[PDB]
Amino acid sequence: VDISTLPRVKVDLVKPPFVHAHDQVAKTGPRVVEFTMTIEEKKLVIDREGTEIHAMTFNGSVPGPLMVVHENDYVELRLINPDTNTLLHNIDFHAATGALGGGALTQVNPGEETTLRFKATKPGVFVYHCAPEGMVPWHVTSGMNGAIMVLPRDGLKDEKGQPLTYDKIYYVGEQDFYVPKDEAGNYKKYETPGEAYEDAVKAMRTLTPTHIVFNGAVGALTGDHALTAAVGERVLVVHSQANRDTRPHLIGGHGDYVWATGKFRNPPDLDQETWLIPGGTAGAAFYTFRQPGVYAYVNHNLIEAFELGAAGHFKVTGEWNDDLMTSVVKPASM
Amino acid sequence: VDISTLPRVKVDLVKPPFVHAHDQVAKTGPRVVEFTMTIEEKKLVIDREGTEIHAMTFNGSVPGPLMVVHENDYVELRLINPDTNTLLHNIDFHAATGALGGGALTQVNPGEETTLRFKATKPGVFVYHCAPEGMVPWHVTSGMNGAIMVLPRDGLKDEKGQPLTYDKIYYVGEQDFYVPKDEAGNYKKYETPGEAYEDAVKAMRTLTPTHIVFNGAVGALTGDHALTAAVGERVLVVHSQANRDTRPHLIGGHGDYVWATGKFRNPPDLDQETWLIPGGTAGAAFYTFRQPGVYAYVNHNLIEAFELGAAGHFKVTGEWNDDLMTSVVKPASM
Amino acid sequence: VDISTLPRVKVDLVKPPFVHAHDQVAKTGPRVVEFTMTIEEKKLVIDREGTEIHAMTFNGSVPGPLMVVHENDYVELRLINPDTNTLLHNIDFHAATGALGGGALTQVNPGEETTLRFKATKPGVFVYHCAPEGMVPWHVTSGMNGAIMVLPRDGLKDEKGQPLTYDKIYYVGEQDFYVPKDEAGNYKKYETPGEAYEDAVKAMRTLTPTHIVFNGAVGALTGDHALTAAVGERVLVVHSQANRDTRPHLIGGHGDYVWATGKFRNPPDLDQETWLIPGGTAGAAFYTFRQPGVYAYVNHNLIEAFELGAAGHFKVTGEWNDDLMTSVVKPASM
Ligand SMILES: [Cu+2]
Ligand SMILES: [Cu+2]
Ligand SMILES: [Cu+2]
Ligand SMILES: [Cu+2]
Ligand SMILES: [Cu+2]
Ligand SMILES: [Cu+2]
Repeated sequence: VDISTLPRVKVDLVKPPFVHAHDQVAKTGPRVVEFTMTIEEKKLVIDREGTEIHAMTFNGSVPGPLMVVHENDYVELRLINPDTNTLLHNIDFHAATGALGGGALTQVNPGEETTLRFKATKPGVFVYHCAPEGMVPWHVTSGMNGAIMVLPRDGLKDEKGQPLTYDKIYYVGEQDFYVPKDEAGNYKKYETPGEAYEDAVKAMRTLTPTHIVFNGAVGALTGDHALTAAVGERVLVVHSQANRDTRPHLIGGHGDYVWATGKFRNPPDLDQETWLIPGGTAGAAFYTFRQPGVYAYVNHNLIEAFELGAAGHFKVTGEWNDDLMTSVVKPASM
Repeated sequence: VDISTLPRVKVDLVKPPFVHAHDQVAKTGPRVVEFTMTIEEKKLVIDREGTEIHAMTFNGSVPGPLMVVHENDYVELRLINPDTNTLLHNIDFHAATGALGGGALTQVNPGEETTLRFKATKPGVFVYHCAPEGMVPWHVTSGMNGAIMVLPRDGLKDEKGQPLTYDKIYYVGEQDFYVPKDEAGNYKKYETPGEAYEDAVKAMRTLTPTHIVFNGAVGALTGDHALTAAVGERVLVVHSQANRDTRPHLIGGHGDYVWATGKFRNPPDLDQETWLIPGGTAGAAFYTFRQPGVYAYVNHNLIEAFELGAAGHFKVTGEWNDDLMTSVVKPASM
Repeated sequence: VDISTLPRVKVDLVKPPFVHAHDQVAKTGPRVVEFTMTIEEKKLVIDREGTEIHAMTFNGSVPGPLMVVHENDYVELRLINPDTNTLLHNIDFHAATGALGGGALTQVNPGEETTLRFKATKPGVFVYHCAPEGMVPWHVTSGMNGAIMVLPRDGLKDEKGQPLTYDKIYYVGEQDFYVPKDEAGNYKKYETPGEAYEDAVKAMRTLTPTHIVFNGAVGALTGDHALTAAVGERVLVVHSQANRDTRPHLIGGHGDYVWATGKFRNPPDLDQETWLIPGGTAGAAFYTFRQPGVYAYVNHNLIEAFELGAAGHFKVTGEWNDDLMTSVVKPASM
């Protein structure tokens, strides 16, 4: 059909791990969904030690925000590169078909903008990331990636084809950083993004991240920023990793229904303890909480989680179920 | 129902790779299954060179023993930390719901014990491991992990929903160790577990294991301890990795039915050469032997297998099938 | 039945990424398919810098050629080790049952040959590789691996059991190399394969490839050797990795139907952005091109792709579809 005849809806994006307001089941016919993202290069402190990198962001955050549309909507993205930035950027949507995901059509120097439209023909959660020719892993591993969820028009379904409706959704972007080191192993600092390049490449080529974080920093999803839920609530956790494999796990829970590689035409895997999200992929896990208290949500390479940063928390409110679990004899000396 | 009205059965655990006696199809209604594990910190020699680490074990073995119950049984574990040990330990069951898998309820100092009960609500093979707050990867990568199998009450089923019955079951626990090195690359020794900590963390943070072994040591599942079978026997191999991805493969065989991420409500993948078990997961492969002789069972990163230790053997007895394979012309010079 | 009564067909293999002529749906009954491979040890230049390794090849190429048969055909391979070579070699087919995949029956010194027959009882794409006892990862990571496709006799099927017919097929073999370094980090050279051994083992034991390439070298599948297709063509890309995990991704496309672990009795995963092929496995992705232009086909660890070599291109001819994607506002300063 003629795209100009479709409804347009403008979305203002929100900061991860929260997600902009949407409807699981499409209440309108196909639409052009308009999004705007402003690229921001900024200093970010990524650990408790104060280590500070030059981050390359969509909309100021690592990860970039979660976009949400329905299958066969059109995504229309205005991408702005303000003149306060120093580098060339673009955007590649794994949800899109053609022109390197959009990257070939969206190359913006500082002081430029562009508008891309694509049809979201396949349902699922998908990575998007910057990918400037010759510079691709540097931008992605500087934080310049996020995700897009393309919901089926009739919402999510279980392995039997019956509805799965979430009460809450969170987006966990997992970021591998490669902070270059001096000779004894200390992390380095730079005034601008551009004198860092060869040593960034050298650091990346070790294939050994120095930091692996959720929402841009060690401990970002803890304390006053812990994820929350109530006993009995159905929660969808979308998880992306644009460059490197991860293996999410909810400590004390499960993934009741998981699309590990993120594509909703496939039946979900049931009852997962842990699931492999390959680098370059978004996945999604659905869980109904059954117990209150603190949960850790981790990459279950536990070194990556508890030493390098890939760990967050849920604080869950509600009633304790002694049938599911109980201390029979509390720790004591006999 | 009232748990006190259920039958109780006590199980004495056996050493991996063997598995305690059980029934595939449940011959009773739901039960409380009582298990006892005694934590043992001990020196273990892990390679042919004589490299010796301070291992942290459940029941004296790396991995800890395989527990077997049925879906909707209750697992009641008495966990004992004798005063001959030096560290704080606990236990986290990926099969369980709530309180960090049990870890929040089972913190035992040396000289203490505790009893935990949980309902095994989801069928599958699952990791369990120690997880003391602040110290988690150190304990797991010191060997303090095992697995639990929660069988469906009506046993295993194929991709069509028909019964799959095994004749033999083995449990292969795969362990990544991170032995710290001096400056030239030699492995270090320690008198106690506790002066090793910072260098253990430094060694872990390389994300490069020094050793990756089955059943606690290089070559443990070979020679007089090779796994065995007969042509025509149906064998289930449960394989866990509590911290790091693996990719099991039976050299000269297949996984006829594989639950790579271990959860029996999902149909198995058929005819696998190799399967990815993500770190933090147990998986299970079912194979009917069709040829006699030696098989290697490996992590098919062949460096991890043949250089770092992740390789064992089967010795299979029976008749050779020349229809399946034959040497037409034996190696010779013409 | 009596094998001597079956038809025999001789196949002359072709160089990857091309595939020898075959039929998707079997036009004959089961056959003995005769293949001949000549081992060649040779110097190969693997990067733009001129780094040169002693490669160990089947039929002169890295990867070795793709063999194609149908389920329940017999593969009869004449393996020749000319006296111009220096090492012992053999072959292990993950498609085969017994004798370590054939490796136990095919050990050929220089100046020897052998003929192996096996029944291809399981449909799928499978790795084959050399595996001489005591030396296995050295040979595999020197390039001595390829793949075999065992088609169902009635061809490929979708998730609903309907036919999937490809117009073109390519075989992408992905190779992790571990070039040893001097003390500052320079790559080394050797006159013969055999003085390299301990340092090859040391380099492998880092688990950090120095190079990860498609078709044997950085940029091999680009320029005049880019893969090609037309808009509307159905393409099967078979991808193997004999030693190490990979995560293929078609930049600007998808895997419409993917057998990530390569076994055709399983329904394919639909609409994949990226898929995990575990080390020791072959996988296959089916895609119908919908847009023209350049695509990159990568391992989506983008460091592995764009820094270490795991990237190739498609050049696709045809009409552009502005409904699927369009630049609304080309990059400009306002
Ligand atoms: Cu960028
Ligand atoms: Cu990408
Ligand atoms: Cu412990
Ligand atoms: Cu865990
Ligand atoms: Cu060889
Ligand atoms: Cu193999």
